[PDB]
Amino acid sequence: KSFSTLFLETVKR
Amino acid sequence: IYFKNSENLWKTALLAVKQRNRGPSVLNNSLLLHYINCVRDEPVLLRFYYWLSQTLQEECIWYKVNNYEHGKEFTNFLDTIIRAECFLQEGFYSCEAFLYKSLPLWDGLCCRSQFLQLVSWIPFSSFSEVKPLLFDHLAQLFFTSTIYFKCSVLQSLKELLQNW
Amino acid sequence: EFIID
Amino acid sequence: TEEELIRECEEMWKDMEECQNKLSLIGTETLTDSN
Amino acid sequence: VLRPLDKLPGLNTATILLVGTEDALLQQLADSMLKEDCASELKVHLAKSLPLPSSVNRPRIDLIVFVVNLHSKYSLQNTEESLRHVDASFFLGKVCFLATGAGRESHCSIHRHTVVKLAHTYQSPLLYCDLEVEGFRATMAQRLVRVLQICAGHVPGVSALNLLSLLR
Amino acid sequence: RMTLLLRLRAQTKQQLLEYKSMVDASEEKKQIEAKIEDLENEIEEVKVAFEIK
Amino acid sequence: TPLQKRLESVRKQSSFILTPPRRKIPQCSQLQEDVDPQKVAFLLHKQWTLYSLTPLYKFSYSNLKEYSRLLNAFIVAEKQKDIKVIFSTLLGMKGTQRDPEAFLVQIVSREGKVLWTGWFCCVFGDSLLETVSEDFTCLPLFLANGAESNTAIIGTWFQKTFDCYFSPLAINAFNLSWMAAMWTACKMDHYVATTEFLWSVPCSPQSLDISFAIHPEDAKALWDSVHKTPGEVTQEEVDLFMDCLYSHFHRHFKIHLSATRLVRVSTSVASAHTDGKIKILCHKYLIGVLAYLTELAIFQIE
Amino acid sequence: MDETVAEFIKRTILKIPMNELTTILKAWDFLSENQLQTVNFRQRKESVVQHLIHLCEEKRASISDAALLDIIYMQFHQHQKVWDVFQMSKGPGEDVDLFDMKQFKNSFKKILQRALKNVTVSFRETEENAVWIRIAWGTQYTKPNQYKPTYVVYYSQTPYAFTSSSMLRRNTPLLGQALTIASKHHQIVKMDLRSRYLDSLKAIVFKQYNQDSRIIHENIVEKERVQRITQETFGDYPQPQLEFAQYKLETKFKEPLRCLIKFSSPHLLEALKSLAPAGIADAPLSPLLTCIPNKRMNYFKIRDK
Repeated sequence: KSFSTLFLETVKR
Repeated sequence: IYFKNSENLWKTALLAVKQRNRGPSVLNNSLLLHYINCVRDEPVLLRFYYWLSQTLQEECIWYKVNNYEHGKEFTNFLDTIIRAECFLQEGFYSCEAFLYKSLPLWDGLCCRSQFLQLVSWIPFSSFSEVKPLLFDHLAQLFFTSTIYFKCSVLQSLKELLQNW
Repeated sequence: EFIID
Repeated sequence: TEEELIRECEEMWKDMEECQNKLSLIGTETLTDSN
Repeated sequence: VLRPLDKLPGLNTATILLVGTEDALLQQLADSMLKEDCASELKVHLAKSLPLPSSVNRPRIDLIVFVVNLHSKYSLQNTEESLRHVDASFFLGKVCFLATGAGRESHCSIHRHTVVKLAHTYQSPLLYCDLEVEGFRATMAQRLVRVLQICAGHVPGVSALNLLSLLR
Repeated sequence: RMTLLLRLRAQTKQQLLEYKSMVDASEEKKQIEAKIEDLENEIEEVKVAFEIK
Repeated sequence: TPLQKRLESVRKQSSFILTPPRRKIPQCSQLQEDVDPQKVAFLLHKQWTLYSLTPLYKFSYSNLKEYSRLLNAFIVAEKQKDIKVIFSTLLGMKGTQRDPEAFLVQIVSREGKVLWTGWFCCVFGDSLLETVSEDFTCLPLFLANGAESNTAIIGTWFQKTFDCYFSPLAINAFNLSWMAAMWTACKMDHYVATTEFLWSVPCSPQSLDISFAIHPEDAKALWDSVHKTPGEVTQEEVDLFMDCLYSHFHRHFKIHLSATRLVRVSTSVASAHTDGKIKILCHKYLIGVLAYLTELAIFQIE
Repeated sequence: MDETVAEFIKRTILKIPMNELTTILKAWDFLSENQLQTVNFRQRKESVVQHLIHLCEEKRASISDAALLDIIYMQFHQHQKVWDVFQMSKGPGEDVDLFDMKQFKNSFKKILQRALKNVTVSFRETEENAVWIRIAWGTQYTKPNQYKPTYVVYYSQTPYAFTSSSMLRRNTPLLGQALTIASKHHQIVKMDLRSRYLDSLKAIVFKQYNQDSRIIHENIVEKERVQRITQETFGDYPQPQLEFAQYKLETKFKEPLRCLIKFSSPHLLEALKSLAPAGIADAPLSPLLTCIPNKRMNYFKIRDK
């Protein structure tokens, strides 16, 4: 939703 | 059998004799390909159109049953086709008629170096009549394939420009 | 058939 | 480094969401027949 | 009715959606779509009819490839029965028409003109292939990924809209 | 993690462009022989627009 | 004019301009001029393996006996690797007066035990007629009934002596459904055989086939349901006949025949296969059945 | 060593393939263990068919076991000459307490030679309790025709007696006639199972047959249901019909409409099972085909409803 880390950090890849 | 001789024992003697004397339908014919190079006649390029079309169809249907070992005689037949076109210096009228038929079905790598050398040998046509037939499928494939097909088409069309 | 024979 | 580019990236993600809800209100899901 | 931009994209996710009646060829094409290790997280979706039962959390479909089996008229009539559940904004870049079975040309219950007329009357690319053979899948599946990175916006120069202007 | 972040930024700079183009198309509210001629005119003036870009 | 015209023909065919053709219903063909009743009736109820034959170079319908001798001396030569070969012009198996006259090639074995009776014809084939030169006698069709061993040897002799080539004609399920629809659309009487459509589902482990063998009158009253424009059959009408078959098969068996492919369409006019062993010619509509077959062999040629 | 007996033996010997010479020839017992070593089985076909026929020339072969050799040939080649299935039915009363093999071989031969006086009826009671009759037909005017016999596998106490559908002459109402008189039944009824696989007919009539993380399949809830209905109409190991399961219409198109649907597969019931999962068929595949073994008959005779 907020992206930021909530999307990028969750996909560590 | 075929020049099968019992003279093999005499052939050693015939080998010494030779040493002593020293001491004292048209693709696989380069000497006849020059003839058809010199005639743009009908009864010669129509028998050729018909053999070439029925060989680029039967041997291409042959792909649809093996596709593995048939990709070395058809490929080596397309190579002779391309060599004959390079010698004769005009695109065979059965090779654009086969390219127009088999380009929409064509993938990127199936006889890539051979299909994209037949594209180079194409009779000079108006772009409004050759782009939809061929260049609209060498762009449908150009934009969906890797750099090694984009470079193999820009090389194909680089030779096509030279031939045109 | 509509299971007629 | 990451903190600077991510600010722009998430701002334009906010714009992405704003334009998606804008596309969520037009909501025609317009159909296409054989014509 | 599916929409191209109802859902936000992922991060590196390019999620195609193959639509075809036969699912063996769809599964083989999806296996070939992920055999190569691309730079995009390809979440391939399979289907039979685009109605696509309404399940939320479905990703932003960046491509729909109407696999039209030319051997079977069902795979066509179901395709036109699935084309009436698509956006007019979906046919611009994010719609391809795979025509499997073509080239064999002896099993084709559909003339290859009918499929090209179908794909030209919806103004979308029509990519021919033969899904029953792996040698023509792995070279066509890599075409559906390079199309997918175009429509999903992964190549940062070419839009989905720019795609059909290149494949016209 | 930064090269991947740059890939993300390049992807979302373009997905945002797609979203904005659709939003403007829906904001906006015949000669089919020329409906593709003023359409090919776009991809020659779009082409100049995002070629110099 | 002589070659570039074929180039343009190929270009147009590959261009794929809209081709749902409003083909005329096969018309009751009165047996024209001199068609040998015994010979023609001999060719009717005999299963022809369809081939697409490229034009015969330097062919002449005057030198029949010497070609027969050369082919007979070659047939028995392949046995070396009892047989008579009689080339026989048919005089009436042509659509237009400018078409090349159809000629037979029969492997006759003491008595008239015709082993092979191969057959070359060009009927309503003026799309390849106006593209060959004068030296080529274009016969797009080749119809061999005998064993494939003799066919694939006389074909080699013809390739060697006329530069003509035999691609085995394969009627796809599209053309098979087409000819199925127009052959139930004829004005025939006393239907010889039931209108059977042999389907073949595309199963990978199994090879199931289906024989939708309609009563020939019930397939006519069913066609009249989907026949609206007279004289011509539309691809919409053909597909509606096939879809009435589909929705009357799935209504019972709940399996989609549209998901299958035609392999054979038996009709009171003419039976027709896909793999090549196609033309059974029950009724004497054959100047139109062979017209379709030549215009389909021209497609494979060009 | 007779007319149409030595020649019949010769004609039925080369039919069998090279592998199963010993297996078939041990069964009919004309060649005792001593005689098997005289013929060398591994050289050629015409050598074995000539020395084997000589071994019964010295054995003075008769049609009674010459037909028996054809019987054992058919027991290993029952998957040809597509079999009919007859169904007997007694009235109200007790069972057949005396189905003697001697009495049945007598009560079949007597009734069959009562009208078809020139026949060579040869029974061979098999170890699975299934009397394997073979009848070489021919009217009184002609000799018994052993060229095309009509093998009848009457399962010993069962109402059902499979019959090789060879010609279906005027004898097929007498073949059932003597079958229902020898076995103490009353009515013969061809149940309309006509399949080439006898071991598959036996199961059907006696009901002895069943006794990636990235690829997101959107229609997974539908494919699972398709598999469920396929696994609820075709439970496990569908038997091979391999027969033209005719469907002769008399149905109004939704006055009537006639066609003669014939399913032709090398393995029919396993092809229909692989139709719905393959997308050719709907998930609730019609009872119309799934109840082919459940109805024990594939040339139906019921009407619209």
